[PDB]
Amino acid sequence: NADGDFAVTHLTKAHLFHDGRVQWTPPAIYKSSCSIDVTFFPFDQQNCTMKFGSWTYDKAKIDLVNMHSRVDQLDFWESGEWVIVDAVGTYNTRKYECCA
Amino acid sequence: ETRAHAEERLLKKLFSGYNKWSRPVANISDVVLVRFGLSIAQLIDVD
Amino acid sequence: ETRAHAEERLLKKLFSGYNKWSRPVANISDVVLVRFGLSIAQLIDVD
Amino acid sequence: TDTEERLVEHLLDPSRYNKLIRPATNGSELVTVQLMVSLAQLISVHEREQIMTTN
Amino acid sequence: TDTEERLVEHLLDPSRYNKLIRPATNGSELVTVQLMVSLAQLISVHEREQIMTTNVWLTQEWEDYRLTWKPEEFDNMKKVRLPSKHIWLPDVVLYNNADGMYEVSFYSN
Amino acid sequence: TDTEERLVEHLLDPSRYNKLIRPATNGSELVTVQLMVSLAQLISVHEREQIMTTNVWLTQEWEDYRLTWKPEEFDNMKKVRLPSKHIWLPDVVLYNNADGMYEVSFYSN
Ligand SMILES: *[C@@H]1O[C@H](CO)[C@@H](O)[C@H](O)[C@H]1NC(C)=O
Ligand SMILES: CC(=O)OCC[N+](C)(C)C
Repeated sequence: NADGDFAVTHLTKAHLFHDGRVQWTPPAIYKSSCSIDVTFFPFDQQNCTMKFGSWTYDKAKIDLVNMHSRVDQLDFWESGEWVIVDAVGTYNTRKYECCA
Repeated sequence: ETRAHAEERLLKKLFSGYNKWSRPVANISDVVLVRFGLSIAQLIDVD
Repeated sequence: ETRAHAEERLLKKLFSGYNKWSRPVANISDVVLVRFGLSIAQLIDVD
Repeated sequence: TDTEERLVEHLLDPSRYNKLIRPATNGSELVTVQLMVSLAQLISVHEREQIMTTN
Repeated sequence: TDTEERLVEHLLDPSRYNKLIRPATNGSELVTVQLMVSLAQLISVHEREQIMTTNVWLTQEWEDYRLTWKPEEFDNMKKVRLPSKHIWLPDVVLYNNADGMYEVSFYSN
Repeated sequence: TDTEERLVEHLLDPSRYNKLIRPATNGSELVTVQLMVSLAQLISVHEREQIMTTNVWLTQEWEDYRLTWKPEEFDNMKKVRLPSKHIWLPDVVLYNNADGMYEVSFYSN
């Protein structure tokens, strides 16, 4: 995060099913930092990333699953300035000095 | 008989002994699998 | 005898059966006359 | 009025009116919502940032 | 400490204290509020729109006779912290403000 | 888990736990807070307005004797997650902030 919120703040309603499934799809505006390479500007290609994860639950308590590798663009409002070439999520694990 | 009344009964039962601060697993060794995905509405700005 | 005890009694009595969502008229046909006025503290900007 | 406050207390009584629940009847029937937009003012169009502001 | 919990629960007991009542005894006496502004920093002066921004502490002192206790009955405690939302306050604010922000920032203890 | 939620209800019960009171025993003893800053990113340095913007993780560690339990009574549970808005916190803030934002951004468990 960079100049924005860390977590979701809108808190829409969740959709609860009878077998215990919970579906929650809130909107969010994120301002994330990404290093910008302008070697070939204005013919440049930028590669900006977004890292999401649980803050206080480790892998033994909460684990993430890719709903689908590619970012969904069925409802995407075209910008007119940039075109998305590729948007894919990668699953990672790792240890921090904070926590065991 | 109306769907609203049945939903009211269901809401009364579901949250009777519910704790929103506790991880929702039957067994402590269980893990909560969260299916996570992104859907982009628009690309507001690349500063 | 102290003003504070009288004020506490008054507050208890005023809001015992008071409903803030209902137009406060004794009779339904009555109109609530609201005296309205403005006092300008400063003209911040004219854009 | 005493009658009006009695009615408003009766209608919104949380014991028998839950505002979280759709006012649905006849089981799988749906609630019909009529929408109509009235435009009071077109405050501005900002071409640079591509935003329209309306009241 | 447990004594501090007991004291806090005793002072704010609603059966003997509600914040909506001014703490005036002797009929028509007034509450004397002592004000002292301390300047943390002069953030900026914007001459174009004629606005001065400052960071300050708005020290306020008054006497509320309803918040008294005997120290020997509470392990000799001489002072305690109460949330300012739960006690009567003087609603002292800045009148010549621009941007329409009157009140203090945080409402500390 | 049923045991976990029983424990969490027990710990955060406002009847027995008051989050506005410092977890000090024996009267005038003090609470020690361990502080460690981890720098995740230097976002910018604005020379014109003289502001440095940083993304940091502020480690805080302390003891609260009121938030203890016996593991044997709670299915050998050793630790739990509690919402930071419902327990006593030491109000450690960035004192020399610009823009008057003293607190942290997220308030995690
Ligand atoms: C973009 O960056 C990510 C992470 O550094 C990398 O996995 C990916 O291959 C990059 N894509 C391109 C086209 O360079
Ligand atoms: C336990 C806790 O608060 O961890 C925060 C830091 N993180 C996300 C790197 C583990």
